[PDB]
Amino acid sequence: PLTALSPRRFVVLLIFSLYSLVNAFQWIQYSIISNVFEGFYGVTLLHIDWLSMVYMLAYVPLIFPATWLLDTRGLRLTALLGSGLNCLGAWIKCGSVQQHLFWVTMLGQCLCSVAQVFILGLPSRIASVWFGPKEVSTACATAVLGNQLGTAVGFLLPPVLVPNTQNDTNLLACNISTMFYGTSAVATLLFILTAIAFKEKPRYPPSQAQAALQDSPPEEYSYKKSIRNLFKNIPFVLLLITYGIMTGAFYSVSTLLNQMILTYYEGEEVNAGRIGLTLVVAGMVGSILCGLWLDYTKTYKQTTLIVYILSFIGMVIFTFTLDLRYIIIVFVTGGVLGFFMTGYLPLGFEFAVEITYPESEGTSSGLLNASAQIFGILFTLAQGKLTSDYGPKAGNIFLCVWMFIGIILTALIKS
Ligand SMILES: CC(C)CCC[C@@H](C)[C@H]1CC[C@H]2[C@@H]3CC=C4C[C@@H](OC(=O)CCC(=O)O)CC[C@]4(C)[C@H]3CC[C@]12C
Ligand SMILES: CC(C)CCC[C@@H](C)[C@H]1CC[C@H]2[C@@H]3CC=C4C[C@@H](OC(=O)CCC(=O)O)CC[C@]4(C)[C@H]3CC[C@]12C
Ligand SMILES: CC(C)CCC[C@@H](C)[C@H]1CC[C@H]2[C@@H]3CC=C4C[C@@H](OC(=O)CCC(=O)O)CC[C@]4(C)[C@H]3CC[C@]12C
Ligand SMILES: C[N+](C)(C)CCO
Repeated sequence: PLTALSPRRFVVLLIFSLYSLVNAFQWIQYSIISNVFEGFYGVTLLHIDWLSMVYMLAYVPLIFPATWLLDTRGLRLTALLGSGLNCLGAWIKCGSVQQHLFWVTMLGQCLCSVAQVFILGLPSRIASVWFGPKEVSTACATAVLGNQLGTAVGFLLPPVLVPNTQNDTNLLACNISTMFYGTSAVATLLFILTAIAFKEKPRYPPSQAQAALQDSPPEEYSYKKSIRNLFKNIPFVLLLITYGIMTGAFYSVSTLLNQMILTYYEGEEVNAGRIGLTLVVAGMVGSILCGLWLDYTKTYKQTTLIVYILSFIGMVIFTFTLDLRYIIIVFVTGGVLGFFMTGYLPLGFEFAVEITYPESEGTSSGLLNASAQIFGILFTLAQGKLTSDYGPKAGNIFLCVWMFIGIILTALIKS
C-alpha cells in the first residue's frame, strides 16, 4: 500500500494532550484544597473524597461501551464527546460558587468523570492511527505524560489560586469563581480546537500496519468473550490485581495528601501542593527511565518485582517520616515514593499487553484501568476513614500492607 505522514497528526496529538490535561486538572483541584471547600460548603471531607472518586466510579462501568463506540463510530466522535463533556462540566462548575450549591459542583464533576472514560483510552489509538512506526511509542508516551502533567498542574495551582481565607466568604467565592471561569474558558477553547482540527483519520496511513488495518474490512469483536478469555490467564489476573493495588494506592495518596499534611502541618496548603507536584514530576521521570530501561533489558518480571519492592520501601519511609515535623523530609519522601509508584504503572501496563499478546490489547487496557479505579475507590474510602478516626499513620500502614501483598502477588507471577 501507500503510506505517508501529514503534519496535522502533531496538532491532532497536541490538542488531545491539552484537553486530556485540563480534565486531569479538574480531577484533583478539589482534593488538594479539600479543607477550603469543606469550610466553604459546610460539608465533610467525605464529600471531597467522593468528588475525587466519582472519576473512578464513572469509569468503571462505562469503559467497555466507550471502547465499542470508539471502535464503531471512530476517533472523531470520541474526541468530540470528551471535549464537549469536559467543557460542559467546567461550565456547570462555574455556576457552583454558592455555599448552598454543592450539588452543582457534584454534577460538573460527574460530567468530567464521564468525559474521562472517552479521554483515557484515546492515546494508543491516536498514536497508531496518526503516527508512523518510529513515533507511535513516542506519541503514546507523550500523551500519558500530558495526562500526568495535567495531574501535576491540578496539584500545584489550586493551593495558590484559592487561599484559605475562611474569615471572608466573599474573597473565597471570588477566587473559586475565577478558577472555575479560567478552567471553563480553557476547556471551551480546547473543545473549539478539537471540533475544528480533529480529523477522523489522515489521508494516507502513517505506517504499513495502519494501511493493512484500513484495507482489511472491519470485523466485529466480542468484548465479553475477550474478557472471559483474559480472566482464564492466572498470570494476567495476578498482574491485574497488582496494577490495581498500585494505582489505587497512588489515587488514595493523591486524594488524601491535603488531609495528611494538614493533620501535622497547619496552614501549609501551598506546601502540600508543592509536595504533590514534586511527587508527580518524579513519577514522570521514573516512568520514562523505567520504560527505557525495560526496553533495553528485555526483562519483564525482575524489573517489576524490584520496582514494587522499592515502592513499598518508599511508602514505608514516607509513613514513618511524615510525622517528624520537617517539610523537607515530606518533600523528599513524597518525591521518591511517587517516582517509584508512578514509574511502576507503565511497566505493569506493558507487561500486561505483552503477556496477553494473543488477546486484544484494548480489552486488557480497559480491564487494567477498571481494576485500578475499583482499587482506588476502596483504598481512598478505607484510608480516609482511618485518617479521620485514627490519623494518617493507620491508613498509611494499611496501604503498606496492601503494597506488601502486591509484592507477594507479583512474585507469584510467572512468565
Ligand atoms: C478487578 C476485580 C476486583 C473486579 C472486576 C470486575 C469486572 C468483571 C467488571 C467491571 C466492569 C464490568 C463491565 C461493565 C459494563 C458492561 C457492559 C454490559 O453491556 C450489556 O449489558 C450488553 C452487552 C452486549 O452487548 O452483549 C455487559 C457487561 C459489562 C461488559 C461489564 C462486565 C463485568 C465488568 C468488566
Ligand atoms: C453520574 C455518575 C458519575 C454517578 C454519580 C454518583 C454520585 C452522585 C454519588 C455516588 C456516591 C454518593 C455519595 C455516597 C455517600 C455520601 C455520604 C453522605 O453523608 C451523609 O449522609 C452524612 C454526612 C455527615 O457525616 O454529616 C452524603 C452523600 C454522599 C457524599 C453521596 C453523594 C452522591 C454520590 C457522590
Ligand atoms: C487484607 C485486608 C483485609 C487487611 C485489613 C487489615 C486492617 C483491619 C488493619 C490494617 C491497619 C490496622 C490498624 C493499624 C493501627 C492501628 C492503631 C491502633 O491503636 C491503638 O489503639 C493501639 C496502639 C497505640 O496505643 O497507639 C488501633 C488499631 C489500628 C487502627 C489498626 C486496626 C486494624 C487495621 C485497620
Ligand atoms: C486518571 N486520573 C488520575 C485523572 C483519574 C483517576 O480516577
